[PDB]
Amino acid sequence: RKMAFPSGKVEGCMVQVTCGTTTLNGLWLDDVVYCPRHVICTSEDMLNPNYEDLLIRKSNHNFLVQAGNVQLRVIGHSMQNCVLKLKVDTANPKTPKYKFVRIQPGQTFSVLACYNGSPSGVYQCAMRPNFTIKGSFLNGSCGSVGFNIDYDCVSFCYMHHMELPTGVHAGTDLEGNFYGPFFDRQTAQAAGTDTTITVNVLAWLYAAVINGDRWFLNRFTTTLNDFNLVAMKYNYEPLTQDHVDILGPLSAQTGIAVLDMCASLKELLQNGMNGRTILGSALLEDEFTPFDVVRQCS
Amino acid sequence: FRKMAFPSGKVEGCMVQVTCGTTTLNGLWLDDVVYCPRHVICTNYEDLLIRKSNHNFLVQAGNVQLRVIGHSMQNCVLKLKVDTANPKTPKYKFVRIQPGQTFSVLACYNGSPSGVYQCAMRPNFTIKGSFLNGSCGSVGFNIDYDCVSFCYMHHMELPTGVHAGTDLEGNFYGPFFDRQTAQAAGTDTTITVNVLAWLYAAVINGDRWFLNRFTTTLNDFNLVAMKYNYEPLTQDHVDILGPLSAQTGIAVLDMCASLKELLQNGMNGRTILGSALLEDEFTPFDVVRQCS
Ligand SMILES: COc1cccc2[nH]c(C(=O)N[C@@H](CC(C)C)C(=O)N[C@@H](C[C@@H]3CCNC3=O)C(=O)COP(=O)(O)O)cc12
Ligand SMILES: COc1cccc2[nH]c(C(=O)N[C@@H](CC(C)C)C(=O)N[C@@H](C[C@@H]3CCNC3=O)C(=O)COP(=O)(O)O)cc12
Repeated sequence: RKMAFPSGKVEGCMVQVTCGTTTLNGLWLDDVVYCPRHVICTSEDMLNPNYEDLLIRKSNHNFLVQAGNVQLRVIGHSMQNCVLKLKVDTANPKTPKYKFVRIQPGQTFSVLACYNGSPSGVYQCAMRPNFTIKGSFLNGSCGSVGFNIDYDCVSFCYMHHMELPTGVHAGTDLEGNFYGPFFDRQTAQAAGTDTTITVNVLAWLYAAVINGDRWFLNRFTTTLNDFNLVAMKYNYEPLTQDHVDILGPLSAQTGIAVLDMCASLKELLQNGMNGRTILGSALLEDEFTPFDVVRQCS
Repeated sequence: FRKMAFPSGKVEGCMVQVTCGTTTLNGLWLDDVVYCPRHVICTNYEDLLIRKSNHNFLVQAGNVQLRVIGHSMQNCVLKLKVDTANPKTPKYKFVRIQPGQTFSVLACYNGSPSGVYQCAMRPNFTIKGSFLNGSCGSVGFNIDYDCVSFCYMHHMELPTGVHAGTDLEGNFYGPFFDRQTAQAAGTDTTITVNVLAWLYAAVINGDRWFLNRFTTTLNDFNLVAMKYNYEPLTQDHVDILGPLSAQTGIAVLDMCASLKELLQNGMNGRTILGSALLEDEFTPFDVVRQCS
């Protein structure tokens, strides 16, 4: 299954931020609230906002931060890239142990979809190689965050900003830097051509081997360079050393070398599946990470 | 449009670990009662329970131990009365869901929540979940205006890999029983009303390739549906699909003709919302709640 992390530690951090008639979601950690900076924007200055100039015309008392219907008094404000940081006079007592991290394409995370500071649902997302996610977001969702949880430490990696004309979604890390070549303005922007997440397909093949489905295992190997050149001819991502390293645990568990599995996938790309299934599916799955695979058997 | 689970925080605060002897599983702590699968007492259930004392039960809520001051059994569920009320108890109800309805599962191990995902109660009263050793006592639920409706407590994995469990009154969904015994489910069928709901979701999200100019009657559609092991579509289902048909301007029986064509022709390697298979685990409410 696509399995999200339990969302409770994040739910306790969700607030709403209103500037004018514009309300979006914010993230309340200790005595700072993080939210998309375009909350300060007006309907007439959003085609290309001068955020620096627009923020100079703003004061602490222009910002309405609410935990539910309880107002949190704002005592400071600053901008860091595309996020606004509102210092408030109350430390959130539900603040979990947390980190801010920037994830890489192929990595998965849970999204807590929120409207008016109230969580509405949770689901797993994979960052595509073109730095979009296939999410489920409506108006009012901006400021919803994505996260992973490791040993009760919440690593926030995504804050929601945009829906591209193709219906996929784009956002920033929690330091306000967009994933991919996008901008927080009211314009139609296009992602790069997407590719298949090779390291995740490999993890999926390891998962099939773990469960006894191993017809696709062959008697060949490859170099990583040779595989990377063939992979790109099939719209598959090239592998990095970090991808090879994160496949280590599954490689050891099955006893199938990473480069051996690469040679197995290489056959699958050049010969097709031939009406055979892998884990009961005609299509190769590329949104399970190596960690997701080990977790679903741990 | 994605499979979306309810936020799990209100349930996480209720999960505890229940231990009897060498057996441990998860329990649900609401006010001053912990609910868990009764086979936690096993190494004839009424005979085995009468032989247990309160002190045979260890209940851990995080790192604090709750003292069991009483115990009873309601069908396949054990009810352990504890000396502490759970301050995190949400407003809650116990409900028995209908086949074809969906819920969120909070998979837990050793009293610690691990993952959350959406399941449907299959027509054969199994669920297609993701549960491992130690997942017993994990619960399924829906949330409506901060009220948690608990509908499922997890008990077993069938040889086929699907899952079986009880409502919170301890009564199994399906013809299953809580013994260490291989059990087969009845023949499963596809939840027709949900497939139609999902095709409507695809149209609301700008996918229209499966639509056709044809229409069908309700009975003619049901003849083909039954031939393909789909559940019958009732007029109540047609009524429930009203909002989605109103939103999209596609009559329910028009969408039925689309589904009939899909069933007789196949998808021909094309895709709907990324799936090569017809999806039947979104209810009409699930589609409305998410698309709007
Ligand atoms: C002509 O221009 C366009 C053309 C074609 C495609 C386009 N797409 C966007 C866009 O995405 N614009 C951002 C705002 C900018 C400043 C980043 C936005 O609309 N974000 C939503 C979430 C979105 C809304 C629906 N589904 C989501 O994911 C917020 O949540 C904040 O807006 P709200 O105040 O809540 O309505 C503009 C645009
Ligand atoms: C001959 O026997 C069999 C043959 C063929 C298939 C079979 N299937 C089962 C079964 O499922 N048996 C229940 C216990 C009975 C008494 C209800 C069980 O094992 N439930 C798990 C969750 C399970 C564990 C793996 N995935 C899950 O969903 C608990 O959580 C409690 O067990 P644990 O103490 O946690 O290990 C027995 C059996």
